[PDB]
Amino acid sequence: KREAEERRRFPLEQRLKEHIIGQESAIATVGAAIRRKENGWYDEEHPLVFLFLGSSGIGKTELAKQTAKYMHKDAKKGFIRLDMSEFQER
Amino acid sequence: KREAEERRRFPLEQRLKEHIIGQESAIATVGAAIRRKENGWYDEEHPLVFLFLGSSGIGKTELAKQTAKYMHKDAKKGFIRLDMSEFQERHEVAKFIGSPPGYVGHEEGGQLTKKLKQCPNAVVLFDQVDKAHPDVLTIMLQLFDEGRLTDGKGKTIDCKDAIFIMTSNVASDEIAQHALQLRQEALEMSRNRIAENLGDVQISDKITISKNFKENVIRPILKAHFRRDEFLGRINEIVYFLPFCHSELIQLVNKELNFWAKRAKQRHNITLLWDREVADVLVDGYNVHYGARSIKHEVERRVVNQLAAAYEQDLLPGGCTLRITVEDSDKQLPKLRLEIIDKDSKTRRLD
Amino acid sequence: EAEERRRFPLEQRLKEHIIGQESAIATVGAAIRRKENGWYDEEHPLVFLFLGSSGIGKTELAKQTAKYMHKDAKKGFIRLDMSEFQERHEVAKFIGSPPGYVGHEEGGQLTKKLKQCPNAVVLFDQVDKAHPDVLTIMLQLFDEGRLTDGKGKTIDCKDAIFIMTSNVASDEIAQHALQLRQEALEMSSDKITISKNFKENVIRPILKAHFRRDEFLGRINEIVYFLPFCHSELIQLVNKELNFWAKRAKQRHNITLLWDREVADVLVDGYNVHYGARSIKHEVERRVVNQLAAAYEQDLLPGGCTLRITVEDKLRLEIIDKDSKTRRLDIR
Amino acid sequence: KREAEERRRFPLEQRLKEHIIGQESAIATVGAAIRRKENGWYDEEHPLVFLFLGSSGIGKTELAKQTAKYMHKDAKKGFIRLDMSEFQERHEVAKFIGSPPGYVGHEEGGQLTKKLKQCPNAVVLFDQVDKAHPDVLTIMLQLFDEGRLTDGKGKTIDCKDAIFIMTSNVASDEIAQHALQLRKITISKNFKENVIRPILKAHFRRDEFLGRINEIVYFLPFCHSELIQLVNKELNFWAKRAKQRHNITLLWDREVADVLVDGYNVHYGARSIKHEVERRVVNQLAAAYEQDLLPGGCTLRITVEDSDKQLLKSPELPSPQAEKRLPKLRLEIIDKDSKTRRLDI
Ligand SMILES: Nc1ncnc2c1ncn2[C@@H]1O[C@H](COP(=O)(O)OP(=O)(O)OP(=O)(O)O)[C@@H](O)[C@H]1O
Ligand SMILES: Nc1ncnc2c1ncn2[C@@H]1O[C@H](COP(=O)(O)OP(=O)(O)OP(=O)(O)O)[C@@H](O)[C@H]1O
Ligand SMILES: Nc1ncnc2c1ncn2[C@@H]1O[C@H](COP(=O)(O)OP(=O)(O)OP(=O)(O)O)[C@@H](O)[C@H]1O
Ligand SMILES: [Mg+2]
Ligand SMILES: [Mg+2]
Ligand SMILES: [Mg+2]
Repeated sequence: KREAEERRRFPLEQRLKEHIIGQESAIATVGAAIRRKENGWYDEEHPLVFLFLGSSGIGKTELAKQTAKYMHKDAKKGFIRLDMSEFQER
Repeated sequence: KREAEERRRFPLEQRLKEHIIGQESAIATVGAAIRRKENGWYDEEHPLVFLFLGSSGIGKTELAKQTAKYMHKDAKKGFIRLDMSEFQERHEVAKFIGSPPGYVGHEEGGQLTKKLKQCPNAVVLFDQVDKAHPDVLTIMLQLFDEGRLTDGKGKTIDCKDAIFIMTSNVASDEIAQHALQLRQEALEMSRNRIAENLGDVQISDKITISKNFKENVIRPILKAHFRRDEFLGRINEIVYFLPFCHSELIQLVNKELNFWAKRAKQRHNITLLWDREVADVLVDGYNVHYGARSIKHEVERRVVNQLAAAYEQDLLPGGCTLRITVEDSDKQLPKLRLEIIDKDSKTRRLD
Repeated sequence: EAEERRRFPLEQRLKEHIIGQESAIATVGAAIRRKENGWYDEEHPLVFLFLGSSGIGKTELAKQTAKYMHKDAKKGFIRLDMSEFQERHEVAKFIGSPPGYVGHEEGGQLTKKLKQCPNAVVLFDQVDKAHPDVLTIMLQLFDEGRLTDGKGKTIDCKDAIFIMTSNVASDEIAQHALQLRQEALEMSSDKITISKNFKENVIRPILKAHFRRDEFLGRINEIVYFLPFCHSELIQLVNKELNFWAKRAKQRHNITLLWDREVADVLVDGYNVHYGARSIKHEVERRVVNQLAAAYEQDLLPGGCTLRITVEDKLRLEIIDKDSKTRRLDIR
Repeated sequence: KREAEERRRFPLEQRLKEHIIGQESAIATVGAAIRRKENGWYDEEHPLVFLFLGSSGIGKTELAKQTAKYMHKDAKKGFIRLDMSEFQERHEVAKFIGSPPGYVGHEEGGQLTKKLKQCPNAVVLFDQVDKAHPDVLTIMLQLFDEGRLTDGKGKTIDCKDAIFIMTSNVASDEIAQHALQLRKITISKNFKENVIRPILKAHFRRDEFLGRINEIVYFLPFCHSELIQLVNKELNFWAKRAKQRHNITLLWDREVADVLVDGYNVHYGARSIKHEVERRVVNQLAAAYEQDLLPGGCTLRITVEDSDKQLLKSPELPSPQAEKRLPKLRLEIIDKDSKTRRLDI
């Protein structure tokens, strides 16, 4: 019951702005969609599917890592990273 | 007898229509085939098999799911969902049937074999059947033709009265393009008939694909993709899924907003209302290359983010009434705003 | 004897000897209290299935329970390890050999142990590792408490208590507790509760994918879950291990040991989520006690002295004299 | 003459219905075969064979025990129970016959041989016959070839007047959903022919063994009204135990029976409903006595906690991360002033 009050105290838009500066539209979009998920006002029958198009080394992996760190205390188990460059063949 | 009276009263076609919208020819074809099977005289020597052709957003898999909801009360047991996406190689056919003697997993058997062994009358759905390897369709040949499947242990399973549904998405661009061309030609003809004062004939809203199109362009595309004419020959019904109309788009957005309002009323007891310009704006956020999924992921970026972002500010009490309106500053161009209506018909804007 | 059980309920003894698991201890205590009141069905023994991760305390809970019911564990505690019973023929270690064969006169091991004490608590430890056929052997032992030996003899154990510890559905409940670690700790008494529909909608597919028999799971009376350790439970575990070592030192050579509130944080920092209480146990055993043994060989610890564990501004052992002067110990 | 008079007065089906409920087709079938036995109009050269099939906790082995109790007053002497679970290997067949003359323990003989020598008319229950090796049952039909088994010492035993009941759990699934799809409700003959027969012939691997069986008996899982009747019978049993041990009278509502039938699993059988009765009613029912909150002669009623009633009356679909709380049964001492006194420990 205290989780909504904690997020009212420190929203993830401020946490992500502290971690990553710039691209506040991306921060606002991911924060709004995550807020819909974690509030419960979200269709559970489909997962939350983000696509990020960016330049090389702009902080997208850092953004997803900080999102997973905010969502889960353990980022070793609560976060999965996969490199699609290795998976060329079927 | 009582099941016959239930079928005569409420067929599956009304269940499909109240569950999913549009697709009247598709619902007619599938319900007709179920009508032939359930009437107690269908040929048990061959099972019913369907191939669905349509674009990305149109619910072919949703239609199959509601068909299996009709056919069996247990969706988890009587309905076997099976994705063809992970059957991308020839050795993936092992997962279809099992393993030969002397190999690992031979004692476990195969997945579709034992799942058809548990119930023979199952609705078996193959999602993305065009995206599997053709040598996996090769084993689907003798499954569809006579209803017999051979296990890895020598067991033969009769799926003789089963129903097989395949969902594929090849030739979707050509189907959508020709449907758009037919609809614009019919709209030009109907507008010319309106301007020439012909309104005494009931212009029914049903535009159908000819047999000549079905043989001339769709058939060589299917023959080039599936590369076996016997696989297309075993399929009993080929069912097409036409792209959504404008009134179908309106019906879809009201169905989704009614789902949201029903969820709010049965979870937090909040009533919400929409206007005609709001619905027109929500139809305007549609992508032609997709379908209902485009609406299903733009409503939350247009509407439900403003509902959820208002919800941590404690601005939505119990039993309150909300109305969504097009923005008066953005009526010229395009955003939506919540507006809580009090008992004295006064309106409050949510910041 | 109601006065003795009112003086010492088993929940007090269990919390005295094992920490955490406020729901599992209460569940086994309620079942044992139902046995103690004399209103259990006398035809059916008690069967428990423990679901918990590594190093949580299931085997220790069974050992402490059987220490309560029977004073001697050599007679009243029968523990069989299912790590032997990986094959189909290992069944013949329960019952005797068929007549005319090798070891037929040796008899059944479980029948002999149940004949020595029919009231004895039986622990089927690590029933994950058993063959599925051994499960069907002890099917009748859970159904009626009656087992037939190889000589035609038949033993009755209707009054006995059957405990099984398992590892099969240990991940998922932990994952469930993961959201509870983000809910019950953020609910701030406060408790960690496993939902009632979980045991029938998700756990039963793992139990059916592993044990494969409906009758085996139907014969088990109670399914007892074990939850992963929280932060305060890890604090209490660190203080319990340090108090065990301090009590051992005071019993052995009268050596007083002190740790502040700040010391336990760097010991909780040495913890694996995949491991359990044994990780904290041997981390305490390695980081602290090795310096104590090295000082005890070097005659640097006379009896009656007071020692303090201090975090570096390493866990340094500092002698505290009566004049409040810290003295570092130089260990070679 | 007295036996025919008591068979006319109290046939065994009424005693069965007093002891076990439901399964009236199975009760009628086994009872009719026993009526064929007890009037003397039965062929002695083929002793009566029952093959009981059902799910777990559906009513098989307790029915076999009640048949043993009806025929034999001394069940420990005149009723032989063999668990086919131990006979998972071929060499466990040596348990049946005893040793050859000289090998380790030879004069002991088979346990079946001695137990049928002591009573040739004893009812014999091979229970969980599906747990046995396929080799073992290929000995077993010789015990139905002429009703004779030969010991290693040559001590042949004649058991013409025996009743051979084998319980199993083969092919119980589609039998259970076939009984579910029909909601007297009995199994059809077509389902007995084209479903369970090839599975039985393939599992036993010797179809002459299926030739040896006189009657295949099919059990069906529980409907709602008989599940409530199980709740009433179990609370009657526990209240009767409280009367003959401490003089405690219990009262339970129809909402109480609805709550206890809400906690039921189909696959686990009546053992699941028995465990949830024991974990909820008996638990606080004895926790009150641990504090001596129930004096002798007191009268109690069972109520439900008020929170979960409004959840039960509204059947809404829950989320996979939702937590469903069980309705909690509370004890109330019902006073003579038409007043209730709750118990909170
Ligand atoms: N006509 C419709 N009426 C109602 N809902 C629909 C309709 N079309 C699509 N939907 C919704 O959008 C979803 C899209 O369909 P679904 O994901 O089941 O399969 P599909 O679109 O046939 O698949 P694919 O990606 O292979 O083309 C449905 O689950 C449903 O919620
Ligand atoms: N809750 C606990 N409180 C205190 N000490 C504990 C607790 N759990 C475990 N320990 C300690 O750690 C040891 C490890 O436990 P034990 O050997 O009984 O197996 P377990 O935790 O049940 O796991 P496994 O399934 O691997 O047997 C115990 O002997 C005990 O010393
Ligand atoms: N006819 C019945 N109706 C309801 N419950 C029953 C019935 N017979 C038995 N039970 C319950 O099920 C338990 C098991 O019964 P029993 O040992 O005779 O075997 P079963 O139910 O026929 O099947 P299984 O051998 O597969 O366990 C009994 O202890 C009793 O609680
Ligand atoms: Mg789909
Ligand atoms: Mg332990
Ligand atoms: Mg049985």
